[PDB]
Amino acid sequence: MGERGVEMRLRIRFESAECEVELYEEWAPETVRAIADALPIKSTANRWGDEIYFTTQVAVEKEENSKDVVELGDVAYWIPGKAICLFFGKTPISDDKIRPASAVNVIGRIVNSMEGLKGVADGESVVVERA
Repeated sequence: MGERGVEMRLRIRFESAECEVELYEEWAPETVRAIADALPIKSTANRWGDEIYFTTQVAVEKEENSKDVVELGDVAYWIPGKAICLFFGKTPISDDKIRPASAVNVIGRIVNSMEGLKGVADGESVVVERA
């Protein structure tokens, strides 16, 4: 009941795909509180080149962490916009590498799943829930 820290995993299912992701305080225990606060909730998924970002109505913004580079397989939350986004390929600016944004936090990565959600259908439901 709150006797740890590096063990905060959430669930994110899709009408045509499913995947799990964990999280580490590297971003900030304070912000992590909002994500956990936004358990089972309805959200609309927006399709984008090997990228997916949906709003959950949770407005959590602060100046900290905000990274812009990451390796294939890791997951991150879009700070400027309070929107979460998966990573399994290109992004708004593929070119030679993968640029998810200019200031997004690393909310962990996809381990027990390795699903290819990136192949989601244009516009589909989304329900965020912490396990």
